[PDB]
Amino acid sequence: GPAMAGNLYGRDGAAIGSLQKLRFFPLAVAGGQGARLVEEDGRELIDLSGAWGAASLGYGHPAIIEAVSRAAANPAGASILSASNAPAVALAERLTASFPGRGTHKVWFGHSGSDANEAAYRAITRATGRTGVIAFIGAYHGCTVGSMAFSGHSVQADAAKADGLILLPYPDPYRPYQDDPTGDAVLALLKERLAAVPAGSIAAAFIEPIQSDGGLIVPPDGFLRKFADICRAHGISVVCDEVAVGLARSGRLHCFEHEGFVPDILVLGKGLGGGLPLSAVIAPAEILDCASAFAMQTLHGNPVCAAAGLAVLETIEAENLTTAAERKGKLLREGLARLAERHELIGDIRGRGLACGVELVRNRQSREPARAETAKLIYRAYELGLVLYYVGMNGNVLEMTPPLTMTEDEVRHAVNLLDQAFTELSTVSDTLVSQFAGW
Amino acid sequence: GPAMAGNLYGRDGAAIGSLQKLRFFPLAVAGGQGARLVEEDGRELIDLSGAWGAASLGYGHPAIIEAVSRAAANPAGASILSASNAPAVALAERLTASFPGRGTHKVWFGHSGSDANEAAYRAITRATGRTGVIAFIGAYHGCTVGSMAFSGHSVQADAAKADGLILLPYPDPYRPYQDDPTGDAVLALLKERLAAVPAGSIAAAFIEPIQSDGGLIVPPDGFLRKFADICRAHGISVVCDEVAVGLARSGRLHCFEHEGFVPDILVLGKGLGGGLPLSAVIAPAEILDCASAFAMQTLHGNPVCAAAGLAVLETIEAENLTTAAERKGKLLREGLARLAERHELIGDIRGRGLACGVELVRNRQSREPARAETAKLIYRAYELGLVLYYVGMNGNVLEMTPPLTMTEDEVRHAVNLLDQAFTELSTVSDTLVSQFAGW
Ligand SMILES: Cc1ncc(COP(=O)(O)O)c(/C=N\[C@@H]2CCCCNC2=O)c1O
Ligand SMILES: Cc1ncc(COP(=O)(O)O)c(/C=N\[C@@H]2CCCCNC2=O)c1O
Repeated sequence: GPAMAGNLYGRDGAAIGSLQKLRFFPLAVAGGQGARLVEEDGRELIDLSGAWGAASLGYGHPAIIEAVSRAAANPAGASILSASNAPAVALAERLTASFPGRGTHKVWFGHSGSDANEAAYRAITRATGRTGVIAFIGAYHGCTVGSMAFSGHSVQADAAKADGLILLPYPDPYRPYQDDPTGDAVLALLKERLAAVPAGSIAAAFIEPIQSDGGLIVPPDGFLRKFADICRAHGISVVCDEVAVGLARSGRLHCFEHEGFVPDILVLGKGLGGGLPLSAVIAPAEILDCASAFAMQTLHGNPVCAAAGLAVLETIEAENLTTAAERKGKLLREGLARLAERHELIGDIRGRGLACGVELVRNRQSREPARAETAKLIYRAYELGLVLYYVGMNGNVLEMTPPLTMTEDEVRHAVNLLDQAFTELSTVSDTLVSQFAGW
Repeated sequence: GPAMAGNLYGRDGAAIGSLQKLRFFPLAVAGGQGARLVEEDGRELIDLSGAWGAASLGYGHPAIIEAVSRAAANPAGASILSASNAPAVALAERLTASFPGRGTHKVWFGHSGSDANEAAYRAITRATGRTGVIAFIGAYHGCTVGSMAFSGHSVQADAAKADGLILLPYPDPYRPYQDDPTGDAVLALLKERLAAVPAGSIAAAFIEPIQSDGGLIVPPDGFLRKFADICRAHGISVVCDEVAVGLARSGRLHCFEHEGFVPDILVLGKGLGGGLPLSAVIAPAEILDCASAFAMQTLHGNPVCAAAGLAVLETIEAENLTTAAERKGKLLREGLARLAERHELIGDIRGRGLACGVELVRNRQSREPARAETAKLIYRAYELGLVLYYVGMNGNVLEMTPPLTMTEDEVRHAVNLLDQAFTELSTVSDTLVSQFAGW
C-alpha cells in the first residue's frame, strides 16, 4: 500500500500516464555509473539493454560530461532552424565524412528515430512527388503518425498506413519465408508485388540491416544487396535505418558495411546522443534541399545535443569502440553458447557486435515460441540485478544492447546472472509478471 | 566565394540540408552568454527572439549549467519508457502541482511541441474513439504529420488534415472577423458548424491563448472563456497550447490565467527545456492511461532533459520571473509605443509579458501589410546586432520573445537598435534580403 505507492516506482504510477510506458518490472532509477544503473534504494544493476542502445557510452562517461557541461556554459544559441551553429555544423560535417556519400549528401537533424524516419520519407516524397513505399513486417521505424505509416511492427499495427505501402516478410533464417533460407522468395514476392503497381509509383524503401524490435534478425547473406539492386532498378531510394544497430554497435561503424551495399539514405538515432535526444538523416543533397521550412522543430540541432553527438563520435575513435564491440560481442555470444549447452529453452543465438538476440522456444524441434517463459526470465534477471528486455513479434527474443564501453568482466558477469535467471525463472509467479503491461 | 563558403554560415549551407531551415539573414553562432549570442567572428548580438522562446533563462545560466552537468555525471538511466527515473518523476510532480487539475491529471513527456500536441490528439481520440477536432487558421501546433493534421498556419497548409477537422478564424481585434471586435461571430460560426455534424463526433479543441506564429494575436476579452464553454457543452476536450506563451512568459505562470478558464489539457514545450528538447502534456488521468506502449520514443523523459526542466521551474521561482516578465514586458511595450510616435510603419503593438508583437503596415488607415519592409527591418537589425524575426500570415509582425532573464538595460538598448533599424531599413537592398528563403 502506502510505502510502495510512495516509492519512486509508485510515484511514477501516480504522476506519469501510462501512454508512453513499456514496463516489464518495477525498475526505478535515481543514478547511473558506467554500465550500472542505481535504483532509488541504492541497489545496483548491470544494464544489458544500455537504455535500449541509447547509453552508447554508458552513464557518466567523462566525454559526455565534459561536452554537455561546456555546451551548457557557452551554448551556440539553441537551434539550427534560424541560425547556423558551430556544434551542429561540425557534427553534420563529421557524419557526412563518415559516409561513402561524403561528396553528394547533407544532414538533417531531429530529436529521435521517429522524427528522422518521418523526415526522410517526407523528403523523398516531396522531392519525387510519389507516395509509395516498401517496408517490412516487424520493422520498427517510429511511434509518430508519420513514422508508423510505413512501420510493420506490432506497436504500429493499428496505425494509419501510407498510401502505396507494401509490407514484406523480413527473411528470418530461423523461420524462413516459404522455407527459403536465402530470402530469394521475399525478393521474388517483392518483384511480383512491383509488377502489380504503376511504373515509378514507389519512391522509398525502408530496411533495418538487422531487424531489432521485430526479433534481432540478421537477414540471410546477400539478401540486402539483392534487395537494394531491385530498388535501384526501379529508381527507388534505399533508406537504411541504423537507429538501433548503427555507429559501431555492429563491430563496423555503419552496419551496412557487413552487407555489400551502400544505402541512399542513412538514419541514425538512439546512441548517437549518448543519453540526450539526437537523430540525423544523411541523404543526397537534392533530397534534403528540395524544400525549406518543411520539417522543422524549434530545438532541432540545439548545441547541447549536438555536443553530445560529437562526444560519442569522438569517443568511438578514442576508445576504438568499433573493435571493442566486435571483440566483446564475440565474448558475449560465446558465453551465451555455453548457456545453450545447459538450458534447452535457448533455440537460437544471433546478432553482430553488441546487438545480440537470444530466441527462446518451448521445444527445439518445433521452435514453438516460449512467451510466458521469456517474460519471467527478465523479471527474475531484474530481481538478480541484470536489466534486459524482450522483443519480437512472438515475445520471445531476449535483446542485448549494452553500452559499447561495458567491460569484459561485466559481460562475463551478465552471462552468469543470465544463467541463474534461466535456472530460476519459474520462481517468478504468473501474478507478479502480470502486473506489467509490457508491449 | 571561397572565404564566405568556408565560414560557419557557408559551411552550414554545404553540410546541412535546407529542409529544416528558416533563415532570414546569415546568423552564424559559436557561443552565447546571458541574452547575447556570439557569432563565429566574435561579434555579439542581443537575442530578442530568445531562440524563439526556448532560451527561457538565456544562455549559460548557472542553474542550467549545474543541473545538466549533475545529470550528465550521474544520470538516472536515459529514458522514462522502461524505467521510472527520479528527475522525470519529480518534474512531472512539479508540473501537475502547478496546474489546477493537480488532483485528477498526469503528465506525458515528449521532445518538442509537435511531439506533445501529436500525443494529446492521439490520446484524446484513443480515449474517446472520435476523430473530430477544432482548431484555428493561423494556429501552429507542430511540423510533424500528426501535429500538422490540426494546425492552421501557412507552414502546414499543404499537409494532410485530420478527418473531422474544423478550422475557424482566430479573432483578431486588429482585423476582426465579420467586423466583430468581440469575436462572438467566430463563436456563432463554430455553433453553426457544430450543428452540421453528428452529435459527439468532435473529441478535441486546440487553441493558443495568444496565437504566436499566426501573428502574436491576443484574442478579444472573454472569447476563450466562451469558446471553452461551447466545447464543454459538447463534451469536447479543451487543449491549451502554451508551447510559445507558457511558463511565466505572459506575466502569469500559465497564460490561461489571463483568460478566465481552465483547460482540460495543457501543452508545454520550448522554454520548458531551457535550451534542451523538452515537452509535456498535462492531462486527465483517464486520457493518458487509456493505453500504454502507445506514444513512445526511446529518449522521452531522459534525465538530462528532465533536470533542465526542473532547473527552469526552479529558476522561475528563485528569480521571480513571472513578475519580471510582466515588469519588463510593460517596459518593452512602452519603448515600442515611443517608436510608434516616430515610425508610421508601426500599425499595432500587442502581447502579454515578454510575448510581444509589432504589426507593420503600409498605411495606418488601410492597414495594408508591409511585408517587404518587415523583411528588411529584421535584416538591418541583425546587421546592427539585434536578432528578432517576423511571423504572421502576412509576413508583417515582428515577434519579441526574449529570455525572461533579459535585463531592463538590454530591453532599453534593444528598443534603440530597433529604432535605428526602422530609420535604416531601406539601406538593405532587395537583392540581399532575397537570398534568404524565410517562411
Ligand atoms: C504555439 C506553438 N505550438 C507548437 C509549436 C511546435 O513546437 P516544436 O517546434 O518544438 O515542435 C510551436 C513551435 N514553433 C514555431 C515554428 C518554427 C520555429 C520557431 N517558433 C515557433 O513558435 C508553437 O509556436
Ligand atoms: C530500428 C529502429 N528505428 C527507429 C526507432 C525509433 O526511434 P525513437 O524511439 O527514438 O523514436 C527505433 C526505436 N525504438 C524501439 C521501441 C521503443 C523503445 C525501445 N527500443 C527500440 O528499438 C528502432 O529500434
